[PDB]
Amino acid sequence: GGQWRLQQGLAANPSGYGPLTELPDWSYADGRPAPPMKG
Amino acid sequence: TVKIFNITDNAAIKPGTPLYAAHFRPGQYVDVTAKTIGKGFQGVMKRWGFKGQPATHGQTKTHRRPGAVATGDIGRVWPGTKMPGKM
Amino acid sequence: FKNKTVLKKRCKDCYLVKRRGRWYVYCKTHPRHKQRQM
Amino acid sequence: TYSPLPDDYNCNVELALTSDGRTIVCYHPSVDIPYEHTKPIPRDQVLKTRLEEKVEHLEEGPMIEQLSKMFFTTKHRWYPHGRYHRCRKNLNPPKDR
Amino acid sequence: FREVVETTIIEGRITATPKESPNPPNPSGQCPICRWNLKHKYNYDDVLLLSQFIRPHGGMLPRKITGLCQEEHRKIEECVKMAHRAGLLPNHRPRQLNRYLTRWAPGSVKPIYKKGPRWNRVRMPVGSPLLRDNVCYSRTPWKLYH
Amino acid sequence: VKCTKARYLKKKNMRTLWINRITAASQEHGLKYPALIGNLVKCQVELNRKVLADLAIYEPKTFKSLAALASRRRHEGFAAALGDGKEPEGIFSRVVQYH
Amino acid sequence: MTGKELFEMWKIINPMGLLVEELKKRNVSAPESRLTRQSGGTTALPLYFVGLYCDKKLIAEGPGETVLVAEEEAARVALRKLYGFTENRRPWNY
Amino acid sequence: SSFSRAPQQWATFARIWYLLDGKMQPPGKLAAMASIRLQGLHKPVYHALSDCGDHVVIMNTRHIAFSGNKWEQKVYSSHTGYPGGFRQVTAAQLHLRDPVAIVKLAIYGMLPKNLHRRTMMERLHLFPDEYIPEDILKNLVEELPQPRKIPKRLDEYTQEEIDAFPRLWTPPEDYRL
Amino acid sequence: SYLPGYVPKTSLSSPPWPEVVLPDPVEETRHHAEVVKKVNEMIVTGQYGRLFAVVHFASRQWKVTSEDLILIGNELDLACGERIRLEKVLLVGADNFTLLGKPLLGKDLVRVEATVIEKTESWPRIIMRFRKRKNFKKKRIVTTPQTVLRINSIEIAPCL
Ligand SMILES: [Mg+2]
Ligand SMILES: [Mg+2]
Ligand SMILES: [Mg+2]
Ligand SMILES: [Mg+2]
Ligand SMILES: [Zn+2]
Ligand SMILES: [Zn+2]
Repeated sequence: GGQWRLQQGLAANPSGYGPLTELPDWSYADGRPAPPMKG
Repeated sequence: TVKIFNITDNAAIKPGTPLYAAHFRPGQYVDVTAKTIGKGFQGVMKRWGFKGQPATHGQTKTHRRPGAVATGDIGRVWPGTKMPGKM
Repeated sequence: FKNKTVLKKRCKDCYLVKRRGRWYVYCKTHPRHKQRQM
Repeated sequence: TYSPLPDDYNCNVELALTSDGRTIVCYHPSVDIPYEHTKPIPRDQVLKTRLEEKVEHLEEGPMIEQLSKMFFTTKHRWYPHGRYHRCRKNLNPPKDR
Repeated sequence: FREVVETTIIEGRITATPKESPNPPNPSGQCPICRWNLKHKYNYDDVLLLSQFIRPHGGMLPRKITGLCQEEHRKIEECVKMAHRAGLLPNHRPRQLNRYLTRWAPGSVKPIYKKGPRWNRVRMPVGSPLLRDNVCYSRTPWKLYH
Repeated sequence: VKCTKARYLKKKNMRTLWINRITAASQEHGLKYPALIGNLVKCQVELNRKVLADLAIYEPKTFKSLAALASRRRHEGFAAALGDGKEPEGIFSRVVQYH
Repeated sequence: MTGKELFEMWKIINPMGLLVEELKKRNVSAPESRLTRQSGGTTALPLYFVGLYCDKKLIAEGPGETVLVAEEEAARVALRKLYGFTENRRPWNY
Repeated sequence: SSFSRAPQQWATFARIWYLLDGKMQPPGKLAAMASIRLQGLHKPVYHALSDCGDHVVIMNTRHIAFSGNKWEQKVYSSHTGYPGGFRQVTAAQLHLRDPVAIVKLAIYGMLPKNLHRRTMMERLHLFPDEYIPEDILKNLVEELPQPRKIPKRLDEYTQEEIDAFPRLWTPPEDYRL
Repeated sequence: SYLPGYVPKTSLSSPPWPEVVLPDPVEETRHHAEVVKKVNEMIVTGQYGRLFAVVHFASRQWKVTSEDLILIGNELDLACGERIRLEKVLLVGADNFTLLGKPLLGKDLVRVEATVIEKTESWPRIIMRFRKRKNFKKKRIVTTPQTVLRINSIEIAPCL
């Protein structure tokens, strides 16, 4: 659905600049934010 | 020997019954099936009636042998090729 | 019949008929004109 | 009166969207088979009833054809294997759940 | 219509006929099909329409009487032959292999003993190039050759 | 040298297996695989083929829910295409925007 | 005890007997066994889904290769449902 | 499902006997769906090494229909390997000799060309007419829908629909017809 | 009286697929509200057990449940036995209901709690390249780092 994602402006690859790929993967159980990911 | 004869339903005879020669009659026509006289392993000369090779005129050890069995292009021998065997 | 690729009418009695998937020129007065499309 | 799919084989699917429009909620309770759709469960004077223990030994051929007819296979599955493969088999395979 | 009776006496008599259905959706059309909005929306199955256009014994009716334009007439003719071969007209007969979409007469085609290479393959005709232009209702066009 | 190329081949074959299983389940629900995948993407659910197959096998009711959602999105797309005007976009055709 | 089945830990002999006892002691009509689903039957690999109903209400279902073992499995499923030690139950809280 | 492990495995991997009807269906479409079922590609647990095929029982194979002129075009070729074993029979001749051969050959062609093909063909069952053996009939589940729709000959049309379809043209009163 | 555009019923006068009419938006919206309320009260009461989730992590999508194990193909900068919260939950479900994110569910709605329990290395992997008649041959042995995480809990909260 690359063309549809482009039409909506959400890249073409769902791994591109979306919240899905840019939000932190995890955090500590008490709530402390995780150190930033390398990618 | 027991042999199986195909009959129509009006020709059934009770099992256990004796059959004799007069079941046939003169001036009739019949077909007779039997195992032919076994000749053992035989060459192409007797089994298939090939012409073989001439005796004299320089021939090396071939007077009673099959010639070419196939052609060059065929990298095999055709099934059903006439070759020596039990006759 | 004669085999032809291009069939031609040579008489005014010649007629074209398509039979068995092929065209034919049949002439009843001049049978030498019988033609079969090839 | 509109259902995305027929509603009579697995579950009663009901789709919904939250008010903010950010998440989809699916309600899928199971569909149970009707009792009406089921079917009921199917159902020497003088001597012992001697147990009828006959086991005719079939030679390998007719044996293998009987097995192949019984299980709808070919004969090759039933023909045996050599010592090389028999020893190559793992007799203590790993087992998860 | 008109019938001729033989008894020697031969006589012609007029029988009742159907007229045109009251209100065509497109009165401006020049051809029965064009007038009822069916140009590309009938197939060999539409034996109702085909029967409206055929003779009692399976023959076609001429254009100058049916009012059909050449293009529609020829499409009717082809559909009628196809339906006859499929056996969808059991009562318009003259005087076992199940078929459908049969373009050629069954007794005039030779078997494909030698299919060609996959680049010059001899294909098997199905359907009709005249009905090529029918409405598709699908994302893949008709396969006129198998 | 095969242990090295078989890595690529393993990835490709696993994806093909997922696609085949997903097609099986989708046809079980009367849907086709392209329709299912495309309409899930349009609905903005980004489950990959691996978990789609996992749900088809182990979570049949959830998979039926997904198939229903995709079928509804397809119907909404057909409705919008036929309308061709400016009718309301459709409940499940709405796009959540991020900034 | 994490990941095992109730009747994998606690062995029982007659699940149908235990089930009818439990239903009787909580005042429920005795279960009726019915053939909900069937595949094969004449072959050597049949599949029988036997459902246990109470008052024409399905209380359990179970598969098997024979009708009797399918019925026994349905009895075990009903026991698991009644005692709450089911597969999809709420997992332990640590 | 709270099933026990062994019955759960049995239920998941059990075989299913599907029924299919010929009777004016294309052999190719019949073969396609039958081959899918025989391979087990319809199951989401499918895998080539899991032996997940299903039984397919096809009936009225004597009454299949070929589109176009396939009855006379399509040629089935075989070779008894003796010099001159090359035989070619049209679809009509093959159907006349054997009423199930055409469907059998189509399914065989569509099956994957590996060592499981003959096992799948062993699970396939074909019958030329309405008669089905009683054990198979007692095994059957799920008659699958037919691919084609049997276009319903003219004499099979009811008077309601016959009169509901408009008449297209007005014939002249003086035409013999 | 035939409408200007009426087509007589033929095999292909109409599309083969059945005609579908979608529910009207207003009644459908109130229906969605009722359904969401029902699922919410199910969550509030607790009429569920053994939740499962589809979670995005390390570029992968995992279908996990409680008491689970997963193997991540890299080091995670975490000491052994450390509790963390998996957050990018694409999906959460149970028996009779499931919740779908677009594409991610709100963190107020669901928590995944996991525990780093092992930090290990993979078995040695072989990379051999060979080209014939050119004397081309290379061998390399690698051991990718790995992290074993145990999924402890999946929790949902009434927020729909
Ligand atoms: Mg001599
Ligand atoms: Mg010498
Ligand atoms: Mg000599
Ligand atoms: Mg790829
Ligand atoms: Zn002439
Ligand atoms: Zn016209």
